[PDB]
Amino acid sequence: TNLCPFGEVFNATRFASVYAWNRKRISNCVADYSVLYNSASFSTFKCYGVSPTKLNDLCFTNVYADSFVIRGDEVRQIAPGQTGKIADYNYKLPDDFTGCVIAWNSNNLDSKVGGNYNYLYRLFRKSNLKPFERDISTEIYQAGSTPCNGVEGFNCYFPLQSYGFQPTNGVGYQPYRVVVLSFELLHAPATVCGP
Amino acid sequence: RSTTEDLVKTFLEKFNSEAEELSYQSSLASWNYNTNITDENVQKMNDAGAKWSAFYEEQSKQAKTYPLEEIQDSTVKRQLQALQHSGSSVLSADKSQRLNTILNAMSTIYSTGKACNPNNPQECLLLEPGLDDIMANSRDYNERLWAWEGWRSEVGKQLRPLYEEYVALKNEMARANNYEDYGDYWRGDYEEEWTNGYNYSRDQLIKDVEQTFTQIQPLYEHLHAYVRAKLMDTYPSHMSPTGCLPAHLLGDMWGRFWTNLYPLTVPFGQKPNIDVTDTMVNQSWDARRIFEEAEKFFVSVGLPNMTQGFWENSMLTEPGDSRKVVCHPTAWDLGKHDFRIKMCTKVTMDDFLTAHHEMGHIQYDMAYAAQPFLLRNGANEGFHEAVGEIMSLSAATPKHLKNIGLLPPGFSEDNETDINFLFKQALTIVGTLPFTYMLEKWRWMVFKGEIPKEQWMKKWWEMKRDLVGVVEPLPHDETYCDPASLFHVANDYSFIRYYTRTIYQFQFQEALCQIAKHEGPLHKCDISNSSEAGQTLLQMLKLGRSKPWTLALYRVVGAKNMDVRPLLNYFDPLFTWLKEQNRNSFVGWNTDWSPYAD
Ligand SMILES: *[C@@H]1O[C@H](CO)[C@@H](O)[C@H](O)[C@H]1NC(C)=O
Ligand SMILES: [Zn+2]
Repeated sequence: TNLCPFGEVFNATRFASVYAWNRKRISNCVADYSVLYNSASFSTFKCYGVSPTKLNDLCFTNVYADSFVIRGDEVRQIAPGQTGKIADYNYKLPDDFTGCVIAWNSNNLDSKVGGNYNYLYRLFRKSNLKPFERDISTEIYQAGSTPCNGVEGFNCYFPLQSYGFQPTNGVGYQPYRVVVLSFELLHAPATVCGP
Repeated sequence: RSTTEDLVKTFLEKFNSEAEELSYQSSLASWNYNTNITDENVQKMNDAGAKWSAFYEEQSKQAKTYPLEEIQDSTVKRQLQALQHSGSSVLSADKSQRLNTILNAMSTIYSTGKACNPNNPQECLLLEPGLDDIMANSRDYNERLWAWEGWRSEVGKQLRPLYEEYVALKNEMARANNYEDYGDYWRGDYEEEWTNGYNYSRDQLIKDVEQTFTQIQPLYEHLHAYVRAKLMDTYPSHMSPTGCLPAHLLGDMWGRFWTNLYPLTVPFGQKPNIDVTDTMVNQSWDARRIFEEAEKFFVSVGLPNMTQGFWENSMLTEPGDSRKVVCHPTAWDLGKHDFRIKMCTKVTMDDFLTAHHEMGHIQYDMAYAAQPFLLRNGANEGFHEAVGEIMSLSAATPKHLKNIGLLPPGFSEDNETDINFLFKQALTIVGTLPFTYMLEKWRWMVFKGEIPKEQWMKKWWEMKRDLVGVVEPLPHDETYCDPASLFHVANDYSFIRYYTRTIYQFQFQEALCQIAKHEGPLHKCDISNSSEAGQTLLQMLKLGRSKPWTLALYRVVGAKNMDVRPLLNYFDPLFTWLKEQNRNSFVGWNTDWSPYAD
């Protein structure tokens, strides 16, 4: 009757960039996970903290779905303790991560002949991101001590780089829509539990 | 505040992100042109190519703003040093455009030169396929003579004034790059200066190429003598049993390979070589199965399978559509883990063997795909072809062909077939080593200024007689540029890679076969179904340019430097046969004799 809008999340016509990943709070609904783990369309279902079994006995206040597109080679970086450009500069998962990371190749959707550069990743940052932190700042990155004055010169680099996504790239350099389900519990009454 | 090692790392990360995309567009555009020859694709390839070329020069100029000595990371320094190679940029704008005018003029002369038959006036022929057919199949002394002399009179004389200006500008470019000369610049491909215990010098290359050449002379002397004795039957006159070999009478136009002398000089002509072409067509083999069986070869030794994108994107056969494709067998590392092979694969044994060769290039490309963008190459300029060449060695052996059912189970190898096989390998492998050594020795000294311009052709033909046992059919009077008649000399290509690769080739094979527990002659070895051999080779393949070639070579063969004993061991059954066949023949040559002396 009242199903959660997981279709509007997984089957969304367009995903956000990894640096500006879109977060949705799925609540006030009944979630059906049968079409998730029993579906062969997902090339990655590495779930951390909790397992798909023994799921009906847990209550979570809200469900957070972090949707973004990254390279296939960078799918391994969406995991606690990982190191890389995506892990440190774009999207960092907490070490105490409780949720399932769902990824699947989107070469048919997110790759075009000639390149699809609508997805950008923060190539440079002054420090590593905090867990679940989103950084949309787009100021010129200073490598050395020479000021940049808002224009990119030498040792002055624009922090955002655009993914080149062609359908002919190798499976490592291919778009992978990653949906990270984060389950949060607090002192709330926890209306949404799941029978 | 921040070390210069961090600045170059950040510079490399910015470079790598944009180099990956721009090179891929250049690589993808070049692939589209190579798999579809249309005028629009040429402009698309050039615009994509020029954008990548312009970007690289901009980054190279910025890379030279960082001090190279103030770097402690070996991996980072190799990337910056590769990027800091200014090249012809150091020349003035006046000279730089003049140099490119000279280089393009020589390439156009070489690709549009036409030697003309003196007897038939309107019989001018291009090198390919016109003069190459004459120099590879004809057995007439005069027919091979005018084609040989015509190519050097018509084209070499048009390259002599250009080559003299070419030498002066390339030396000025090299001396601007703090090199002794342009030859020293070319020897920098083998130089390793930062890994203690594996350092290699540009001068050490001369001392090592010379050392290996003095060890192949006795093998080459008997091969030279046996070929000369057999060529006496084909050419009773115009040759001397104690003299040298006329230059035109060799396998091809320059004598680079003796492979086309196999019919004239075959040891046992009554017993043919192993040819599985007929069996493949009788077993319903297609281009897909050739690359599938080639893939099975690398899986048996433990190398990874071909990617799914490889099968979807590669042009493994000539299309049935009307699109024009030049299908010289090449392996493509476009970028973004996009590995493709384009080949007009027919159902033949040669296409079966080169499928393992080209897939050997792809397996090399797949291995160092995890290396940074600037470190995705072979250990040196001779490693990439050495790895591909040893794949055809194992595939062509009767042991391998019997396992894949291309030979009858009861097929028995003959001793007079191993001799015929080894002799045909010596024509290509051993017949080219003196030629390759002499040509690079000449250019190194010409660039060094040891050969004055009034003695270029005087020392070219005195070294071709002393080192190669090859004598000019007709005298030349310094108005020629005989070396410039070759592709790699007119088109600015280093030629020593064809020498070191041959040494690396059998050095790899000898080591891999010992790991494969091969018992018997080395030329009978097949590393198939030997995961130990494949994993040891894969260790060097994954290195790319991250490590010096001296360190990469040692990880496979256990020897830091080039060793030619593995090459001598490969032809040892033939060398024993050659020395027994040369008991009643004179081994060696005298420089005094020339075809035109009388
Ligand atoms: C997305 O759509 C497919 C088919 O349209 C469906 O099988 C799948 O369940 C949908 N995703 C979700 C999360 O419902
Ligand atoms: Zn090759």
